[PDB]
Amino acid sequence: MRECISIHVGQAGVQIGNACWELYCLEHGIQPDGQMPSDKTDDSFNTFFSETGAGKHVPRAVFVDLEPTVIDEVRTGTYRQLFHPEQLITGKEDAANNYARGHYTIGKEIIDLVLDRIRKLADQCTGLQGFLVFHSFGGGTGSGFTSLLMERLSVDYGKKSKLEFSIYPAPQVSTAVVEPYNSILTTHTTLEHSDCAFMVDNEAIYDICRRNLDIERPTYTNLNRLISQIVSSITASLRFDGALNVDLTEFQTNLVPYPRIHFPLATYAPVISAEKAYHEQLSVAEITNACFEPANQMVKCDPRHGKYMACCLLYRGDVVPKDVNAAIATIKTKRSIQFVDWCPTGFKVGINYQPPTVVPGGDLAKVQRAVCMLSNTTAIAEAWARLDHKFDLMYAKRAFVHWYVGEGMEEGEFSEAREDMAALEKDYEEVGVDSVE
Amino acid sequence: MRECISIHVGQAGVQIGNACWELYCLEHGIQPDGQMPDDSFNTFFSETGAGKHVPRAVFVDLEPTVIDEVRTGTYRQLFHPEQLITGKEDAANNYARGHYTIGKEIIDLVLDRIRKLADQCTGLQGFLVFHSFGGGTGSGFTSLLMERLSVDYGKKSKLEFSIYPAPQVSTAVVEPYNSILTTHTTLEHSDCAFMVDNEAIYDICRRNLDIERPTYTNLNRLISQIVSSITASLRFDGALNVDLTEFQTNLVPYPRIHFPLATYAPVISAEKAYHEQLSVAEITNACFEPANQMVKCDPRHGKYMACCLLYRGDVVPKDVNAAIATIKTKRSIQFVDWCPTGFKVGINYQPPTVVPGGDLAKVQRAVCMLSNTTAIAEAWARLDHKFDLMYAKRAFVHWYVGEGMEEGEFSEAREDMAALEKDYEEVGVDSV
Amino acid sequence: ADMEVIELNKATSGQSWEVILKPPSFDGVPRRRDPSLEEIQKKLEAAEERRKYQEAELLKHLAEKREHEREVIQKAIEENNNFIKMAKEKLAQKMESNKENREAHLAAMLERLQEKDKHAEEVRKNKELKEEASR
Amino acid sequence: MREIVHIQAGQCGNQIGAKFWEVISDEHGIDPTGSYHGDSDLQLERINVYYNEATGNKYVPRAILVDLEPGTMDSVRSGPFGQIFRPDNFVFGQSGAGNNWAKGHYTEGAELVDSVLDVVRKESESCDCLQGFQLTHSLGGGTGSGMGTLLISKIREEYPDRIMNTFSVMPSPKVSDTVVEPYNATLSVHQLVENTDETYSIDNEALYDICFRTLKLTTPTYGDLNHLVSATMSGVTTCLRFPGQLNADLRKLAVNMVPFPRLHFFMPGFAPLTSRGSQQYRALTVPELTQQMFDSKNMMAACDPRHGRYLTVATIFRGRMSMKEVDEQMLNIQNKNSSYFVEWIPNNVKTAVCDIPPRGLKMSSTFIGNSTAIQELFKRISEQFTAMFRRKAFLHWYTGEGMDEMEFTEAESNMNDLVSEYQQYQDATAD
Amino acid sequence: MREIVHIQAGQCGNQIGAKFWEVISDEHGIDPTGSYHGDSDLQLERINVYYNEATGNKYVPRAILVDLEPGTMDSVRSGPFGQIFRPDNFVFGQSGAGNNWAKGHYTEGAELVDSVLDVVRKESESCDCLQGFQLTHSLGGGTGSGMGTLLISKIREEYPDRIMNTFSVMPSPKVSDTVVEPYNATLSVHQLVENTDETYSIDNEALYDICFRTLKLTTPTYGDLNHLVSATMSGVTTCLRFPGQLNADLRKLAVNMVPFPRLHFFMPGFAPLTSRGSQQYRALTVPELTQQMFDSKNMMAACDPRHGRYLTVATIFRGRMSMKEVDEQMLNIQNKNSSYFVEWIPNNVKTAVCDIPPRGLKMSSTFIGNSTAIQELFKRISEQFTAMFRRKAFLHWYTGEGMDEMEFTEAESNMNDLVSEYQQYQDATADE
Ligand SMILES: Nc1nc2c(ncn2[C@@H]2O[C@H](COP(=O)(O)CP(=O)(O)OP(=O)(O)O)[C@@H](O)[C@H]2O)c(=O)[nH]1
Ligand SMILES: Nc1nc2c(ncn2[C@@H]2O[C@H](COP(=O)(O)CP(=O)(O)OP(=O)(O)O)[C@@H](O)[C@H]2O)c(=O)[nH]1
Ligand SMILES: Nc1nc2c(ncn2[C@@H]2O[C@H](COP(=O)(O)OP(=O)(O)OP(=O)(O)O)[C@@H](O)[C@H]2O)c(=O)[nH]1
Ligand SMILES: Nc1nc2c(ncn2[C@@H]2O[C@H](COP(=O)(O)OP(=O)(O)OP(=O)(O)O)[C@@H](O)[C@H]2O)c(=O)[nH]1
Ligand SMILES: [Mg+2]
Ligand SMILES: [Mg+2]
Ligand SMILES: [Mg+2]
Ligand SMILES: [Mg+2]
Repeated sequence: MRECISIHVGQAGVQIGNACWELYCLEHGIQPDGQMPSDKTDDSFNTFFSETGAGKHVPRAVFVDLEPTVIDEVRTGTYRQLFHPEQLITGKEDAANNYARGHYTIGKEIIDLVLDRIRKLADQCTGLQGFLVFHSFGGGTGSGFTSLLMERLSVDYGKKSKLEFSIYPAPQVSTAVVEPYNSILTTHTTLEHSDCAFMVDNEAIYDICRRNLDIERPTYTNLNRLISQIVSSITASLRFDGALNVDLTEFQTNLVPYPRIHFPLATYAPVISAEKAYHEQLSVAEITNACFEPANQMVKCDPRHGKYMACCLLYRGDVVPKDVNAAIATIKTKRSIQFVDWCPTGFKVGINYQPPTVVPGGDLAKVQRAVCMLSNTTAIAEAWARLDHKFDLMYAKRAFVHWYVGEGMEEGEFSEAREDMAALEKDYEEVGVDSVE
Repeated sequence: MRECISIHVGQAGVQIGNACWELYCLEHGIQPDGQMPDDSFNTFFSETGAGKHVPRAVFVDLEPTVIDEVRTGTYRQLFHPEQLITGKEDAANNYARGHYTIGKEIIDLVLDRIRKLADQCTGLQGFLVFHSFGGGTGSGFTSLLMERLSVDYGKKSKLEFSIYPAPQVSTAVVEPYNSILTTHTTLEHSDCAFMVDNEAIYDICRRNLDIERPTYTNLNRLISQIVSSITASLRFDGALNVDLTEFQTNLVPYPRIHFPLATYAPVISAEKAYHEQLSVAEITNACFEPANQMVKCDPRHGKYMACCLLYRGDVVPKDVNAAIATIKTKRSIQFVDWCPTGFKVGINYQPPTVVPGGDLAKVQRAVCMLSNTTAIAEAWARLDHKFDLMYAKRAFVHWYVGEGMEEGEFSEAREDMAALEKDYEEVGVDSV
Repeated sequence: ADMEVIELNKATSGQSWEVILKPPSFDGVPRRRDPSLEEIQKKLEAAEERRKYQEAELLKHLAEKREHEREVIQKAIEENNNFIKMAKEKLAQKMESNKENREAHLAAMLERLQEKDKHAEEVRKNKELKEEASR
Repeated sequence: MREIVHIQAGQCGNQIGAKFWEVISDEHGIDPTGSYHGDSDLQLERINVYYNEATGNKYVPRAILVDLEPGTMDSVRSGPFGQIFRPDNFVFGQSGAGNNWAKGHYTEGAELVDSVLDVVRKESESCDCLQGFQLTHSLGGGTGSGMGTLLISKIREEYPDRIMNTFSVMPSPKVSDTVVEPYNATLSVHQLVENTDETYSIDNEALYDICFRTLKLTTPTYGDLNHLVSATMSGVTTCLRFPGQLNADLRKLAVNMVPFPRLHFFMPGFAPLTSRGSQQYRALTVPELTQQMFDSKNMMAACDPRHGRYLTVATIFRGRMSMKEVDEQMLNIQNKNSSYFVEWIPNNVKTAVCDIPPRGLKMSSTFIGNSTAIQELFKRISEQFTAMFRRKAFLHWYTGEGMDEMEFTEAESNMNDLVSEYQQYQDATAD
Repeated sequence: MREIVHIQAGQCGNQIGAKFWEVISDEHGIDPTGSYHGDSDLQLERINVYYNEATGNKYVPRAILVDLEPGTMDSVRSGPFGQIFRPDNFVFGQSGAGNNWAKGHYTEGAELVDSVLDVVRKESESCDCLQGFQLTHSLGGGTGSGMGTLLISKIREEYPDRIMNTFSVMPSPKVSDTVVEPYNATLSVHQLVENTDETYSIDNEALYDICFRTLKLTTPTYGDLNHLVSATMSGVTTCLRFPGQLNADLRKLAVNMVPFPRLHFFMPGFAPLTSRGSQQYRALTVPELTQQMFDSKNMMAACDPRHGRYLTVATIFRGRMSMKEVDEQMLNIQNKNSSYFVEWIPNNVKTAVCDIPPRGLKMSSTFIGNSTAIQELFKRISEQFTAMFRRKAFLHWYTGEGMDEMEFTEAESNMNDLVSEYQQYQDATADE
């Protein structure tokens, strides 16, 4: 029994949390009251759910927001019975889309309170693997509070795995002009504290909904139900008796070659609208080829313009090894898939028999097989580059900086944060070159 | 609160007072005994435990004749004896007597009664002083009173209704002396002063009311209608009201330049019947024609510095803004270069009331424009010349010196008039 | 044209293995603590001190504005007071200068009529030398 | 400003004084017993100016009767309104000055003066608001001239704040053969210039000429001249005796008429000129009144106003007439004759209209003018004085009483200076 | 961030304030008795922002009604929604400022002030999570301008951590109540620059021109202009008083709109422009709605946005419409007019869609822009101030109250500096 503690910070984190936990429940047969009909019986589900004396199953999770609106919905909603009041934490006033206000001013008021419940939950654990942190790069809570939390977690839980699910900002759904500031300031503060982090580009999700799910104007409900699918695909092997990424340590070992380059790219397939004419289910070959198509990526970038340093294929459902090896063979003939000098050109492949699950009445159609490729490519540097430029445009004129300095931040911190981004960008370049000897 | 205290000095002031207070009573439904079967009329009338209403006013004269008529007249019951103050001997049309010789005898007595009226005030706005420039009481006593009021009540608003002298009705050759000495002594003590030229009123009565030989009764009934238009904004609660402070702020650009021109419209003889009803536009335009002015001067040749328009009766804001727009498009009507907009408006619900058996006809709406124009300098210039003609030969000066005045005081007074004249010039020069 | 499969793990809910298309091209090889809680507190409390400082500075300026507000209200009191003081002394000096002049005007006018009396009686003395020192 | 203290000195003073008293008493509805019998509240409104009410439904003139000759006391008591005056007020000597100003002013008159001041004090202290004094006297005799000027001086001392008004009658060789009149007159004028505020110059030369020329009276008598005087006095005092705005008191009249202190000698005018006990009928029209009243033929002083310029003018119209017409006519006269009014005294012509006409006329007009033309009256007295003084004629009549030739030299000088001043303003330009 | 404390100062403040209160009450299903009678849970979801829930069913505006003149109190109570307001929240003095900023800021206003701060304190301490303050007032008068700015300063001291938001109405000679508006406005702007976080510049020059030119109203009235104001206020406050992602609180709105502290003056915009009588008219499409962002004809501030550049923009669409179309149109406008948006503030145009339309329209759009073009409004006030100050016209009313010429010199300098700053960023290039 190797437990995982999930932390959801700010509106984005809490709402994706709601999608994730709703999906986990469906995947494990747990009803919204926590009651699981175990009546006729793999136990691995316990890495994510504590059991009570009543026989009910409680998520090893904490929901934090500097504001009560979103969590107040959780406590009146369908799953209000699943979570204990103590694990749903709220302040009265948000960080006003300002990293400073989240990290320095408002954050300090609730930090000890949050670590206290994390401590509690960190006890009911007979072999803690680490933490799964869900947050937006853009908002003041998701940026400012998360970076503050990550820092104290490193102190209290010295060298214990900390993994992120970070929402990369898209202008289509963006609510604040200052998101590039908060993005860079949080990335800088968090960098040394996170072991591995899966970025979810809101424009990528938005476009997949529009294209594959035929959604004219995608909503956070549509985005999150999609995100959840990938998150479930990633966490499956921890929550079921898997063989690949069976522990968090494995993620890091399997995908992170260097401490700073810890941002793997996620690609999921197939994404099909539920409200469409019946179709002859997709083959292992069809779904595999889809992993090398940028239209299915979780972050908008071009892996042609990059080199792989680690690749992982997570097959779900009706998948046979012979069909997977056949699919990989075909790809190599037709496509380059450049790796770095140091790594072998290949893939770590895991099959999880548990079929893919869908929220009934959802946008996604139920499939007999699916796949999520996790790949550490130098091409992800393109996502930092876009954000870094937007930062540069505003910082040159010090636009909005007074909001940050006003909350006790120093102008030098922006320089420090950006210099570290400049170094991260250079590290992706340096890593893609020839080795010597 | 926000009460005004009216002071009526000399024969001219007391008689206009009689017209004013008679009209106020009619406009408020107060009977001559002080009884009445808004609420804003309380700024002008104190209430007793008996339920009677008493004018917040003092009547001063150095001779008993005129005030003795008030105390035997129709309204003898309206005023308390204590507010009707009289001496035994007048200032003999000599400023020096009204200011020094005779005035000194009754000054403390008057200020005492003023101090008592001020005591019944929960938020005094200021004083309204009515007097002639010409008489020895109107000139000399008023200037002495103004000076004393500045000491006792510092910077508190003091406003005048001054009767500018006309030879047609003038009773003293020395009126230009009295006019200059009083203007000089008063200047620094008054905040705003509305002049009423007697020749202008005389001519309006002759022309508009068909009166062959106008009497003080005819003149005062007309003056009373203007004075009421000016006080309506204080005695009533209309669509738009102007307080004493608001007047000074919108009409006075500089401390010395405090002499607005009054123009009232319409003035119709109580005969005819077809003569009405005039529109807001018609009555507004009339304020810019010299035949309706209260002081004889030509604004065509001068420049406006501020304009205040006091509407009464059946008047709607939309109609007023339409009328001002048309004036703002008239090239013939020039404003100074230091005045982006020189207008101020007031609107009251109450149509102007008329004294039964009066000369004026009933109208559904009327207006009184208070305008600060450089053209008023023409009125000082006429008086200054008359002064010069007499002073050059020191004619009549011995009457003043005899009462303890100094000859050098006449030069001071005239030098200050020369400066006032130059200030009207400087102000119209528009200018770098 | 050639591939290598390395079986990794077999379990209840699935199996894992590694696929090698080509080995690495290159074969010959290509931590900083911590942070302290005391260091976190130091940085957190430095910001709190910069924030509290700029709020105080702001409050000091609003305090300066009030001190000025009292001053203009004080000026207006001193102006109304000096006005009263000018008016009082002026009107008194004028009343004294006049009483002065006016009294002197009579002093001479009676003094001229007193000369008349002095001369009338004086004329009666000239008659005395004639009247009865006569006939 | 209510009460006026009226004084009559000498034969002339008493003669004109009695006449004024009977004229105004009739106008005010008072019969010789002092009892009011009129029929207008206007008659009594300002009765207090000249009459004391005194315990009893009757009215008593505030008049003091004076003379160094006893005869006149009886002459007045025998007159129609003789029994109206206070018996106590009759102050009469035994002597008579014998046309010696020195006797009246220094000798016999100084003896009676205190006894007179006795009566004025009693009258004055009785007043609620004393206006001042009104003296009637001649300048040609000894009592009216000499004692009258002594009285003014002594009343001036006791009451320095009051108005001193005189009706001074000027001597003429046409009416009196008395040779010394130019001396007496000259010595009096000197006193009037210094001690009075307003003097009406009633000239016997003017009255004789009116009676002889206009009225066609071959031999005019004091009765004939006094008829013109009474008319004039009634007119000039109308504003004082009846309610009205213009020149209603002695001071307000002085302020409007006197621009320079010494130039206080008024030229009175009247229209229509009539003889005693004469009923026209046919009352003048308004333009008739306005024109006639401005002629030299209508002046009570012997000067042509067209020979000089008006400093100030007061015009009183009596009877029922349109004030419009009055105002129109009054403007017409001063716009057409602009060369006779000083340009440097704007609006120097003031006009009043009393509804109550004098007895005998249905319409009349009185004119009070401060004209520079008055220098002709003073020049006439001066030439007459010099003719005599040059030869020191009669000087012992005065030196005998204790006077000096200097008192004379000084009186003449002041009169020459007075003329010289009127000339100064006659020539004076506005610019 | 829940409750907002709303304040109304002076005649204008109270006039626009009452109108906002009746508009939003209808939108929220509240009748004048404070009783909810609507039929959507969306109406009450964020009711707490502007209303306090009273005993039983009833809802009470968190509004404080202020004036130095007592008359406006009755004017409000007589209004349709007069009986909805807390009687205690009426803080009214006895004598108006008489169009003098010095009187309202230093003399007569400094009184009323504390007694007003006690009402705000009572409201504030009652709040669970106070967002901040919303003041409505004019800059032309003496109460709204002078006293309103004193209130902002006294509130700022007590609550330095709260958002200060104002609806400041700008004077125009085209529709004016006082000759001294340039002095009163200049002195106020100086105070707004230093003491507010977000100010809506509602310009009477702009509203007059909309009514006269577009609406074809020959003689516009304060009713006609307030019809445009109420529309605008309803639009700019949609995000605050209904659930949504964008600019849902005063601080998050300030963070998205204010890049430099002093540059916090918003140019409000609105489509379609309608007259109180324009009771027709069925129309407006999404591209039609969107085109009006650059149409200077649609600006509540008298400046051409094409004369400057947008630092930041907020756009609110109301009524049932395809968000795809809205997003498409919104992109089309920015991509085609790239020269009016600063290149150095990426994605500076944020858009929101509220399903609930305002009363009268089936579809509407509100625009909140931080444009550098706002310098034209300040230049206009400045030139008008210079015309007067150059000649020291009316200055004595100000200095009389204890002010110095220096304070005038300093107020103008700050306004010239403010313009000079907008110019600095207008020219600013996104190049290294
Ligand atoms: N119009 C009139 N003039 C008169 C009258 N009686 C005299 N006179 C004139 O007055 C001057 C003479 O004076 P009087 O009789 O008054 C002298 P009076 O009696 O005052 O003093 P005595 O010297 O003691 O006689 C002279 O010019 C006469 O001609 C009169 O009744 N009417
Ligand atoms: N859009 C509107 N502007 C207005 C309105 N009333 C006035 N104003 C404008 O406001 C300024 C005049 O101000 P007020 O009535 O608000 C003066 P206030 O009552 O605050 O203070 P006082 O000086 O004590 O009178 C000016 O620009 C007027 O033209 C209104 O109802 N609507
Ligand atoms: N995919 C997705 N993105 C979200 C969601 N909610 C917010 N975002 C995005 O996250 C950013 C805003 O951060 P938020 O989490 O909403 O703000 P916050 O953490 O609450 O911080 P505050 O400013 O204190 O409110 C933007 O990029 C939003 O589009 C969500 O439910 N799903
Ligand atoms: N309009 C008007 N003017 C008057 C009235 N009475 C007098 N006048 C004028 O005012 C001046 C007269 O001075 P009065 O007011 O009568 O003199 P006084 O104030 O009583 O001063 P005294 O000399 O001491 O009597 C002249 O210009 C007259 O024409 C009146 O009732 N109405
Ligand atoms: Mg939030
Ligand atoms: Mg008088
Ligand atoms: Mg004799
Ligand atoms: Mg007001």
